[PDB]
Parts: sequence; C-alpha cells; structure tokens
Amino acid sequence: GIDELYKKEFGIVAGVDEAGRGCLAGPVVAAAVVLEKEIEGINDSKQLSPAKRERLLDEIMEKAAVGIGIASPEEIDLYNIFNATKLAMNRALENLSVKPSFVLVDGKGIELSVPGTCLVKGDQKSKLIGAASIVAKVFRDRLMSEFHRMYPQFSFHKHKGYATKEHLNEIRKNGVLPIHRLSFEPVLELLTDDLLREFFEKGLISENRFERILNLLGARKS
DNA sequence: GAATCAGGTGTC
Ligand SMILES: [Ca+2]
Ligand SMILES: [Ca+2]
Ligand SMILES: [Ca+2]
Ligand SMILES: [Ca+2]
Ligand SMILES: [Ca+2]
Repeated sequence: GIDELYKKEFGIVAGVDEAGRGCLAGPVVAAAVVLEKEIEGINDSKQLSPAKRERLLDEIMEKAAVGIGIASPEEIDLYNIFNATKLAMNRALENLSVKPSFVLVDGKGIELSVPGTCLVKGDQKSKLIGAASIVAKVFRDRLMSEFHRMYPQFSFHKHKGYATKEHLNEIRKNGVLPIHRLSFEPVLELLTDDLLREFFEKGLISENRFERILNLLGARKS
C-alpha cells in the first residue's frame, strides 16, 4: 500500500535500490523505478531465484520507467561505499526519463537529489523498491558476466565479484586487478605498492586513486 | 524458498 499511499500525496513516486555494496570487484549499481501497472510476484530480489528475477525483469522493462546509475571501483575507493552508492542512486534518478517528485529508498541514512524517505527492508515493503532491486541486481550481474569474458581467469559470472573462496583463490593465483576495490580489506592485504605503482605507470588507475591506496597500504596495519 | 555456512562496509 506504501506506493499508492505516497502517490496520492506526492504524484510521481520512484523506488530506488542498489546492488553490489559488498563485493570486492566492479561498480555498485542502482536502479530507480516508476511503475503504474501491476506486476504480480514482485517480492524482493535477494529473496528470489535467478530464474525468477529474469522473468519479473522482462515484465518490469515492459511496464515500468527505469533509470540505471553506476559508481565505479575508483569512486568506491575515493568516496567510500556509502557515498559511492548515493552517487549511483542519484545517477539512476537522472537517467529516469520520468522525473519523480518523491522517492522511496531501500535502506537508511540516504538523502538523494529528490526528496523522499528511507525504508528499512524497503525491498519487501514496497513494490517500487522491489522492482528496483531486481533491475539493479540483474543489470549488475550482466556487467559482471561481461568481466569474466574480459578476465577469463576470474569466474566473475558466478561469484559476481563477492568474497567467495573461489574469488579469493583467483586473486592470489592471478593477481589483483584495477576493477578490484583496492580499499577493501581482503584486496588491500594482497596488494603491494609494487603492483600499485605498476597500475599507475601503465595508466590503469588515476593519480588520485594511486595516492589514496598507497596511503592505505602504508597504514596497513595497526 | 528457506536454513545456514561464508565474507565485504557504512551509519549511529
Ligand atoms: Ca539490493
Ligand atoms: Ca539497498
Ligand atoms: Ca534487504
Ligand atoms: Ca590519504
Ligand atoms: Ca564456502
């Protein structure tokens, strides 16, 4: 009832959610969704099965206005994952062709460029948020698969860059990449300033990012 | 789908 209630009062309402807070590699992805038609079975995203999420997606993209926003591994390393997530969400809102007057954002502590409110477990209280969580996850899983193709030695298509045993194995065996979040503890502990300087000289990371991670390596660790 | 192992970080 959330959505409809908020629509009476505010007009165009979008639901916003992100995917990729907790992984070790790749961008964080956010989606903003405005939806008027009914879509049955929207219940969350991490609550669903991959087969299902693909089914609801096809219907969500038929019936809903969607905006997708991304913040890169560099932005995560420089701004932290909270601020990177906020940025991806604000970018999702900009990418929505329909301009929302109010937003419902999954989680808490988040104020976007559009006035709205935060719902803990929003993904299971709101259909709009539930839809956004599906779009976010699916779209990001698509990007991650694309990386596996770019980095054949890494099973990105399976673990989606999260800290699974297999992913950690691949990092030790194959080495840290620029798409890893170099500020994240497990990646940071396998890094050397040697490889970091190599990334920089090859131009694979920015100076600002080089500088930040070099400082973190030094602080590693008391 | 739900339990229950694993393992990332931010707000307060
Ligand atoms: Ca989510
Ligand atoms: Ca969320
Ligand atoms: Ca949740
Ligand atoms: Ca610093
Ligand atoms: Ca395991």
